[PDB]
Amino acid sequence: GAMAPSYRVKRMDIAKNDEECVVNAANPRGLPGDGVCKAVYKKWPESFKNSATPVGTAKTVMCGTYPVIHAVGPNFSNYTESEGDRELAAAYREVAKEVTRLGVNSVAIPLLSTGVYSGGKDRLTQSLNHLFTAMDSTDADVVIYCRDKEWEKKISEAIQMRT
Ligand SMILES: [Cl-]
Ligand SMILES: [Cl-]
Ligand SMILES: [Cl-]
Repeated sequence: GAMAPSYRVKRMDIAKNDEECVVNAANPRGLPGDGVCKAVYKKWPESFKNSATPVGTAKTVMCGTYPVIHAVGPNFSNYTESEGDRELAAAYREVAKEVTRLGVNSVAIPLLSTGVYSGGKDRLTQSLNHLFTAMDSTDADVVIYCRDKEWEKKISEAIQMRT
């Protein structure tokens, strides 16, 4: 575990993370995809060997010894708000199980279902709260990666408010 488990947020490409493992915002088919998924495919393409997994689950594949946790959030274009909310919460619970199983002291994590899978809605709070629900009982240092400067502000505020 980390000596004083923390949450942090950085505004940069998760493919340049400084953590012991990465969570991919994966598609269910293990395809190179778009956005975070494409960046992860370019950095760790070996991790896409048999990475296909259903919505609401996480599947870890090693790139060398570096674990890539493929977490499949729901596409809110296809799911109802209710069912999508359930699957988004479930994907993060599976990430917490994997992070725990791997014994890492740190994990880089994007906000699931906030990009192309958001169904064109702002899901920062919904996705971040499900991340906290899952990860709060883990003792890994969690570093959240985002690209938008105002998202960085809002995530940093949400972290600092519970401190
Ligand atoms: Cl960057
Ligand atoms: Cl997404
Ligand atoms: Cl963002």
